[PDB]
Amino acid sequence: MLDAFSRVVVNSDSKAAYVGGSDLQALKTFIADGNKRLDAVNSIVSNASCIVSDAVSGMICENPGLIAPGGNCYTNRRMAACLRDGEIILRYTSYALLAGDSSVLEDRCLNGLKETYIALGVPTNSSVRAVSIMKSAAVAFISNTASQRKMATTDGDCSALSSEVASYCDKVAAAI
Amino acid sequence: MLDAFSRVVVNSDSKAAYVGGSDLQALKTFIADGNKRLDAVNSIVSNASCIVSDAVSGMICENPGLIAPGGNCYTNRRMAACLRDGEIILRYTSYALLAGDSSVLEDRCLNGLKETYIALGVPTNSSVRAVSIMKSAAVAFISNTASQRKMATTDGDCSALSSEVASYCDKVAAAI
Amino acid sequence: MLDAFSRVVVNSDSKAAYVGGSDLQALKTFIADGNKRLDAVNSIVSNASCIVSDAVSGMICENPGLIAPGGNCYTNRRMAACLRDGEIILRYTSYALLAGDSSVLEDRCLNGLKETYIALGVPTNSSVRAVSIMKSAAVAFISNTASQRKMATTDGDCSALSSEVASYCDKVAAAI
Amino acid sequence: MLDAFSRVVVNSDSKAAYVGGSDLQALKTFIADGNKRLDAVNSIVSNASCIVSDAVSGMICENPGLIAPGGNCYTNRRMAACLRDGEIILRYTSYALLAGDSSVLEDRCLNGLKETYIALGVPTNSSVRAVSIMKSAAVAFISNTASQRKMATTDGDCSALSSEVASYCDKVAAAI
Amino acid sequence: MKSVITTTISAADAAGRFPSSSDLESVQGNIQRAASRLEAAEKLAGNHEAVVKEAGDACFAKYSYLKNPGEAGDSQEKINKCYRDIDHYMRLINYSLVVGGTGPLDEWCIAGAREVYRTLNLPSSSYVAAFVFTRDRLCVPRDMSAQAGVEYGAALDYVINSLC
Amino acid sequence: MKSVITTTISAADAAGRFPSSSDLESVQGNIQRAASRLEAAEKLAGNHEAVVKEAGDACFAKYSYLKNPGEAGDSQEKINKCYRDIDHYMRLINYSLVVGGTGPLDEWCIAGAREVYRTLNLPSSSYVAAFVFTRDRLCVPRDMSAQAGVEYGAALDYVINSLC
Amino acid sequence: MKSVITTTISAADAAGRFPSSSDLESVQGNIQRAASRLEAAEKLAGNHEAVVKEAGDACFAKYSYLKNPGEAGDSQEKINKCYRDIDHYMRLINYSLVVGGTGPLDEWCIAGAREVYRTLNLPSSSYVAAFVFTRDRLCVPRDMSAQAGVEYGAALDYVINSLC
Amino acid sequence: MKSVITTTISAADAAGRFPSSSDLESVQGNIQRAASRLEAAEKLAGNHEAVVKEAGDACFAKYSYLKNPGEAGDSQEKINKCYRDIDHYMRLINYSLVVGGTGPLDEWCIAGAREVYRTLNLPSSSYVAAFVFTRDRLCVPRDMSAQAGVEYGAALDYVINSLC
Ligand SMILES: *CCC1=C(C)C(=O)NC1Cc1[nH]c(/C=C2\N=C(C[C@H]3NC(=O)C(CC)=C3C)C(C)=C2CCC(=O)O)c(CCC(=O)O)c1C
Ligand SMILES: *CCC1=C(C)C(=O)NC1Cc1[nH]c(/C=C2\N=C(C[C@H]3NC(=O)C(CC)=C3C)C(C)=C2CCC(=O)O)c(CCC(=O)O)c1C
Ligand SMILES: *CCC1=C(C)C(=O)NC1Cc1[nH]c(/C=C2\N=C(C[C@H]3NC(=O)C(CC)=C3C)C(C)=C2CCC(=O)O)c(CCC(=O)O)c1C
Ligand SMILES: *CCC1=C(C)C(=O)NC1Cc1[nH]c(/C=C2\N=C(C[C@H]3NC(=O)C(CC)=C3C)C(C)=C2CCC(=O)O)c(CCC(=O)O)c1C
Ligand SMILES: *[C@H](C)C1=C(C)C(=O)N[C@H]1Cc1[nH]c(/C=C2\N=C(C[C@H]3NC(=O)C(CC)=C3C)C(C)=C2CCC(=O)O)c(CCC(=O)O)c1C
Ligand SMILES: *[C@H](C)C1=C(C)C(=O)N[C@H]1Cc1[nH]c(/C=C2\N=C(C[C@H]3NC(=O)C(CC)=C3C)C(C)=C2CCC(=O)O)c(CCC(=O)O)c1C
Ligand SMILES: *[C@H](C)C1=C(C)[C@@H](CC2=N/C(=C\c3[nH]c(C[C@@H]4NC(=O)C(C)=C4[C@H](*)C)c(C)c3CCC(=O)O)C(CCC(=O)O)=C2C)NC1=O
Ligand SMILES: *[C@H](C)C1=C(C)[C@@H](CC2=N/C(=C\c3[nH]c(C[C@@H]4NC(=O)C(C)=C4[C@H](*)C)c(C)c3CCC(=O)O)C(CCC(=O)O)=C2C)NC1=O
Ligand SMILES: *[C@H](C)C1=C(C)[C@@H](CC2=N/C(=C\c3[nH]c(C[C@@H]4NC(=O)C(C)=C4[C@H](*)C)c(C)c3CCC(=O)O)C(CCC(=O)O)=C2C)NC1=O
Ligand SMILES: *[C@H](C)C1=C(C)[C@@H](CC2=N/C(=C\c3[nH]c(C[C@@H]4NC(=O)C(C)=C4[C@H](*)C)c(C)c3CCC(=O)O)C(CCC(=O)O)=C2C)NC1=O
Ligand SMILES: CCC1=C(C)[C@@H](CC2=N/C(=C\c3[nH]c(CC4NC(=O)C(C)=C4CC)c(C)c3CCC(=O)O)C(CCC(=O)O)=C2C)NC1=O
Ligand SMILES: CCC1=C(C)[C@@H](CC2=N/C(=C\c3[nH]c(CC4NC(=O)C(C)=C4CC)c(C)c3CCC(=O)O)C(CCC(=O)O)=C2C)NC1=O
Ligand SMILES: CCC1=C(C)[C@@H](CC2=N/C(=C\c3[nH]c(CC4NC(=O)C(C)=C4CC)c(C)c3CCC(=O)O)C(CCC(=O)O)=C2C)NC1=O
Ligand SMILES: CCC1=C(C)[C@@H](CC2=N/C(=C\c3[nH]c(CC4NC(=O)C(C)=C4CC)c(C)c3CCC(=O)O)C(CCC(=O)O)=C2C)NC1=O
Repeated sequence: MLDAFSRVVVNSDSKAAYVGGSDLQALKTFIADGNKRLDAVNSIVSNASCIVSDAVSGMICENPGLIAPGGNCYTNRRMAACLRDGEIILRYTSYALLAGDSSVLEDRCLNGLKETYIALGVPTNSSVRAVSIMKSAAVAFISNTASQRKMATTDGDCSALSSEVASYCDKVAAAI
Repeated sequence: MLDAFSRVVVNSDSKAAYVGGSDLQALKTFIADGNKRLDAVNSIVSNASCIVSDAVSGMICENPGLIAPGGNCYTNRRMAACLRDGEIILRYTSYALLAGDSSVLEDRCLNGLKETYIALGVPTNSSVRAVSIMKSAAVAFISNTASQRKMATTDGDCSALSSEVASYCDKVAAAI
Repeated sequence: MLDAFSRVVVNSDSKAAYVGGSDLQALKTFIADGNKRLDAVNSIVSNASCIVSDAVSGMICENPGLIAPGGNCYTNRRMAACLRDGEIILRYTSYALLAGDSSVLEDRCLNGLKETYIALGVPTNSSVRAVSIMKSAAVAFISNTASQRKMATTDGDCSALSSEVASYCDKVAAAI
Repeated sequence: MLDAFSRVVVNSDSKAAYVGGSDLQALKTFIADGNKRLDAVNSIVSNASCIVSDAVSGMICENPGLIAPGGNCYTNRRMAACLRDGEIILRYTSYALLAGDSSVLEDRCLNGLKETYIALGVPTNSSVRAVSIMKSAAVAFISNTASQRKMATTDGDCSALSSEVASYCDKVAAAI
Repeated sequence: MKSVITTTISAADAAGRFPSSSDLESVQGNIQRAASRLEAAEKLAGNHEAVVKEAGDACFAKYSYLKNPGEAGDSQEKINKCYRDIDHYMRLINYSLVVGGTGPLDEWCIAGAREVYRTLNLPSSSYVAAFVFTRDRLCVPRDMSAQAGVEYGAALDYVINSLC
Repeated sequence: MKSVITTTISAADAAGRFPSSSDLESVQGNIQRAASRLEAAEKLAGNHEAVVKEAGDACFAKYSYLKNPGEAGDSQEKINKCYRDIDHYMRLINYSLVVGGTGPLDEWCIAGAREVYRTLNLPSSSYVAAFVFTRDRLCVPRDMSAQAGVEYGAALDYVINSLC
Repeated sequence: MKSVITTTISAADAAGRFPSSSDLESVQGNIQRAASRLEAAEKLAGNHEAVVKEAGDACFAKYSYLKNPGEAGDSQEKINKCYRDIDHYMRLINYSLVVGGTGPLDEWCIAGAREVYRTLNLPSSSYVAAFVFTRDRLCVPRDMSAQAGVEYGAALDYVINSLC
Repeated sequence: MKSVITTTISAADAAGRFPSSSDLESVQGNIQRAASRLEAAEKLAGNHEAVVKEAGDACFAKYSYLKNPGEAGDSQEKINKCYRDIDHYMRLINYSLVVGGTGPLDEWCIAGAREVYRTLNLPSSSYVAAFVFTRDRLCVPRDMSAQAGVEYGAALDYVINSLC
């Protein structure tokens, strides 16, 4: 996996070039927003259980056929499977967010996921309803606009970070 | 793998229904013929060596090209391979018969067998001549009509069981 | 592992002797009390959680030093370790009881246990207070004299069985 | 493995006590000398090859019997073995130094080393001549008094650190 | 699906063996105990709704605090699911009594259950309350025969012991 | 020692499980079929010498060439061991009928038997001759009950099938 | 004991490597964030008894049914252990803030905790109640600095998330 | 690409863990030491050609015998590649200073380097000569700040120590 700096270095390398001055100033911007980024990550991981059962309960909320016989959240074993998968995806997008790169999300989690699901019978339109709910639960927590819980941070615009985390959730909703 | 009762339960479950009264009486019929079924299984396994070398010798009997250079029973190594495969299939159909379900025959023995054979070069028209001979060796022993050996059982009609064991042999002859 | 019959056969074998008539009648007594034995096993396993946390809570009850810093039930990790060990021993004595032989208790559970414990630092005087409590919880349930729970069985003397299960618990208290 | 803080926490725990105020101020001293410690580690690892072949060449220097037939640095294979062992020990003492605790040196490197050596035939009086040479090569580099190479650091007294690294080297010379 | 027949067959399959006397005796035991577990199974199947309803009422009687806002009974839809879950469990007990082993309980309701309930805030104790009530409520010979009481009570103890 | 009880217990031990209904039903089957395998076992134990002797005579009748120099019957000590081996096998069948499974046959006489006989020149067919004779010789109801005939004949077929 | 220093060293040990720049930067971060987690740690250590006592009162206020016979608060000894457990957890949070990572919480209280509580009937929710109360009760700048609030609140969320 | 962030994330991924305090402190260290490794990196990138050229001249000054027929400097194309290799290494040091760890050096130039040089007859000592020269040539505060000297000198010692 790569992070923000390794990603700049891989791109510089494809041209056999030392790191541009433009790229250095981008990276020092990355560094300037270091602490906002850490607060972003902290606001997701401190609420991970909330985010994952919100999203799965919601998925089932909008389509109760999932928990009728033959649906993929039917037994306790499949419900627990789905909760684990929600948790796993959220973990790899919190890696992405802390990394500044989607490298690890794509490499260690999304690669072959679409196939695995096709094989198992896991409804993909539903996985992405869950992931899209997690997207909003998460950008709420980042932006500190979640209804039932706040997290004291200093006053600033965290919108670039929220958009980042939403772009990683969309990478997931697209891998399948 | 499933057996007769687990199979009734899986079917009941697909409708989220407790086990019908009709199904219960079918199962108590299964139980009523319990002891005939055990005699059926005993009459196959007590003769397994007979059944398997009858069938393979017969396969070779009707087509001696199998044991000419290039045929698949040519060396001692391939002949012994074929005897093992005869024995294995007979074992999985005696599991089927004792189970009341073809679940274990299909899951642990037939799955990918057709492919494996295509890969190895194993003549499939011949495997099924052998399996079809085993079918008759077996329903003979069940029905106690084998020429050179009898097995003292009480007087009754074991025809449903024989048909069962022939249906499992046909599942094999069809998997390839 | 051996059971009651295999044990008679191993003893017969050491003399190269077919099974004595005396031994056969002992075994038919074993068979006569078959159903009491099954009720014995059922009355332990249906209460296993009760028996194991009774005993461990009691061990700690009589010696609270176990849950002071440095005691072997101190962290959650060690407490849970001890509960697992209680459960394991009870499982191997319910195997013994269902088997009619202590073969499996001695082979798969007690062999090297004393050493393992010496190595880990597990107080052995306390393990056996727990095991001796489990002994009484268990012979209570067998004999149907447990205070807070009864189990409807038919009227008979189950004392030989209780003594059996207490002899297996004593084998444990002696292995260490 | 533990570090300076984990070590304070393990000691606090053996009394079931929150971390004393005295211990907190010790730790903030540890933190105050954080950057000297990093320079200490950097001055060893930037010279590791120097330190290890200095020491082994010196060991052989003072006792050429090691490289006569039958000595333990005789073939290329044994010489290279010894260089690896020098390097390994230096690595575990640079872990110690960066950790503030000898936990990892003792756990992952010294445990059973004396036995292993006794088994192989590795002269222990010589291993420790090498380790004692490495001790001086290292406290030289820390204290920035090495003859043939300097490392620009700011002016300060790094003597507590040097004594630390010498205490870890002595732990090694004592384990055998 | 764990059961006498499946357990025996797959012991033999693991060994490369045809069925032998141990295997045939094992099935014979399945024949002997058939007639009282199927009795339990039919009585349960014939009165599932009343059993489910007494059990759920007993649960919420023991833990009235569950009906508070934030608890797992703070809405009529949630209480109704609670009785639904109890019914799922009793359906699986029905299956367990018909198969002859704890297979159906094991795969279809025990497997994910601690994680699922940890995550939707469903106290383990409430289900234990509902199964203990059902168990103690059974009456011999009123509700079923003695050896069917044994089978029924047994599956209930198994499901109870999976929540301790 | 393979048997209903041992097979079931060690399936459960492999799984970390207490005994459950499958296990108790399995033993119950051991109780049901007990009374006819123990009948076979007692009839066999009560007349072992005459059975062993007819079987060995039948063997050497079928293969008189074994008594030639160089064969496995070229001396009285060797012929006597032959009948001894047959007795060993029938003792193990006695054990197999008492345990309820083929355990004793499996470990104590099947395991090394192909290598041992390959090496001491003992034709597999001669033992098959002796067991087939015994099997076909049995007579119901003269020699034992019908379901004990089944058990006895069965262990004999098992030992026969281990030499094919 | 999981921590910046231990995590980094054992990544390098797994690779055969001396410490390098990544490792030294990692410790440098430990230096930067030191001064506010040690502030939380000292405030917690200086007022542990009052925090433990408000948290336990909040727990039994939220779940008064625990004081019923059969519940985990049916005796004064049992209620007192409850507050003891809460204190254990806050001691481990103290450790976690001093080390810099969740190590102490992980090994010393999380590891066996679901099995232990499942078995002694200790509802997971009650501890969650006590930690949520403590978390929300904290007040900046009254009780501690902002970045120490972050550290303290964080360890509490971690321990909360280990009971969901 | 080995670095603080990657090392920490993949320790946590190996454990199934979300990021926690150790991880966030580790990145914070990356923030603190950022500003002097990026200074080294920019000074290196701004004067790479003069550094590469002094280093290669120093190499061939120390080992004039390399210019003999058969050596690795017996042609102008070969000497020019030598300076090219030195530039590759300094580009990778630039990367190493920007990432914060030795990743780029590790994968892109250390990995095959002993085999490659063994096979094209490139003495290890010549590169060591060129990096030692560069290292000792650096001048504080002329060429860069003190803590950037540390970073630059450090990557050079790392690459040197990979050729011993
Ligand atoms: C994500 C945006 C948030 C929105 C909701 C908002 O309105 N204010 C926000 C966050 C934010 N944080 C800072 C600055 C800091 N964040 C800090 C904590 C993180 N740095 C760390 O080392 C750790 C983990 C170990 C973190 C969790 C810190 C320490 C700072 C700097 C000083 C402080 O605020 O206490 C800003 C900008 C303020 C700034 O000076 O950068 C914003 C907007
Ligand atoms: C398969 C049909 C056979 C044909 C060839 C026939 O004409 N008679 C046949 C078989 C048959 N068996 C029974 C009843 C029993 N079979 C028994 C042995 C099996 N039960 C076991 O437990 C064991 C293994 C451990 C078996 C091998 C037994 C014990 C019985 C019951 C009593 C007995 O016959 O000795 C029947 C019907 C007779 C009945 O009462 O069911 C038939 C037709
Ligand atoms: C352990 C002694 C008990 C004491 C506490 C007592 O006062 N009565 C007791 C038990 C007991 N049970 C029987 C007979 C049976 N037990 C049966 C159930 C078990 N047999 C099985 O197959 C199964 C599992 C699959 C069991 C759990 C059964 C079926 C019987 C036989 C008929 C019956 O009682 O329903 C006795 C003696 C009565 C007898 O006829 O043997 C006693 C004393
Ligand atoms: C070990 C003692 C040395 C002896 C030989 C001496 O006479 N001067 C010495 C070392 C020393 N260093 C500092 C302070 C710093 N060291 C720094 C580098 C390390 N901190 C890091 O983050 C990194 C790795 C990533 C290090 C290698 C830094 C940055 C400082 C602080 C500012 C600076 O000096 O550039 C001191 C004391 C000076 C102080 O203010 O603490 C001494 C004595
Ligand atoms: C419980 C009654 C005991 C009291 C006394 C006590 O203070 N601690 C108790 C028990 C305990 N047991 C362990 C760790 C092990 N126990 C082992 C044996 C069991 N493992 C098995 O598979 C079986 C059956 C065959 C047995 C009987 C083994 C092995 C271990 C080591 C593996 C492990 O889980 O640690 C401990 C923990 C000691 C520690 O600090 O690790 C305790 C406290
Ligand atoms: C070097 C200073 C010593 C002098 C004195 C000498 O004469 N020989 C020296 C060293 C030496 N070490 C081995 C072989 C082993 N060393 C082992 C321990 C190290 N391996 C590790 O992983 C670690 C760290 C945890 C340690 C410290 C082990 C193990 C071996 C055996 C494996 C092996 O590579 O042989 C030898 C070679 C002895 C022989 O003839 O094989 C020597 C000469
Ligand atoms: C059924 C229709 C239904 C379910 C059960 C939910 C599905 C859902 N959740 C959405 C957003 C969301 N979830 C959370 C976490 C949650 N909110 C809190 O304040 C805390 C604490 C928790 C733990 C329960 C958050 C923060 C959000 C943020 C957005 C919001 O409006 O609250 C959501 C919206 C998706 C979208 O924007 O399209 C859905 C559908 N919600 C239901 O209605
Ligand atoms: C070559 C043409 C030839 C071979 C060698 C045989 C192939 C064959 N066997 C068939 C049926 C069969 N085999 C057995 C087992 C056998 N019979 C016994 O009585 C005993 C003992 C043994 C061991 C040798 C049985 C029981 C049967 C039953 C049917 C029968 O007629 O005996 C068979 C018929 C297949 C069919 O029905 O199409 C074939 C072709 N037979 C040969 O002729
Ligand atoms: C502290 C001194 C204390 C603890 C907590 C207990 C230790 C203990 N239990 C003994 C026997 C025992 N435990 C059970 C299971 C229990 N009883 C029930 O009715 C049910 C249901 C359960 C689940 C909680 C039983 C059945 C028994 C049987 C004997 C009895 O008197 O109840 C016990 C006695 C050991 C002995 O005989 O020396 C001890 C010490 N008990 C405590 O007092
Ligand atoms: C044979 C007698 C002989 C060998 C070959 C050496 C053994 C030895 N080295 C001692 C100390 C030492 N080694 C180094 C590393 C070395 N010095 C440098 O400046 C650089 C660069 C390197 C790489 C070669 C150092 C820094 C030191 C520090 C102490 C010193 O006096 O230089 C040493 C002394 C051990 C002691 O104090 O008892 C020995 C014996 N030395 C030989 O003489
Ligand atoms: C497998 C599913 C099975 C159950 C379990 C039970 C459960 C059950 N028992 C009932 C009915 C019932 N059961 C008893 C118990 C009781 N009475 C006696 O004579 C003996 C000594 C006692 C045994 C302990 C009483 C006293 C009542 C009447 C009390 C009441 O219904 O309120 C009722 C109410 C419906 C009815 O009235 O019929 C139910 C639902 N029924 C089932 O089908
Ligand atoms: C488990 C150990 C068991 C054996 C197996 C048999 C084996 C056996 N049967 C015998 C005796 C015997 N058995 C039969 C068979 C026979 N007779 C009938 O009426 C029916 C229709 C036939 C069943 C097929 C005959 C005809 C004889 C007398 C012929 C003879 O003994 O030479 C004899 C001779 C001893 C004697 O005379 O009693 C032996 C050893 N005995 C055992 O204890
Ligand atoms: C790490 C351990 C830490 C804790 C966590 C807290 C926990 C705490 N706060 C208290 C005390 C306290 N805290 C607040 C909150 C509060 N007040 C404000 O001005 C702002 C806007 C609010 C922040 C949300 C109030 C209002 C009180 C007084 C109310 C009361 O004590 O009953 C008290 C009672 C003891 C006392 O009065 O001092 C405790 C135990 N204390 C600690 O040492
Ligand atoms: C990261 C890339 C970095 C390098 C490394 C250096 C490398 C370097 N230093 C130079 C230049 C240079 N550097 C010194 C050293 C020196 N002088 C002092 O006052 C102190 C006490 C001494 C520090 C030890 C001297 C004395 C000279 C002039 C001598 C000469 O250039 O021939 C020159 C020649 C170009 C020039 O003149 O500017 C180079 C290429 N430059 C870089 O950009």
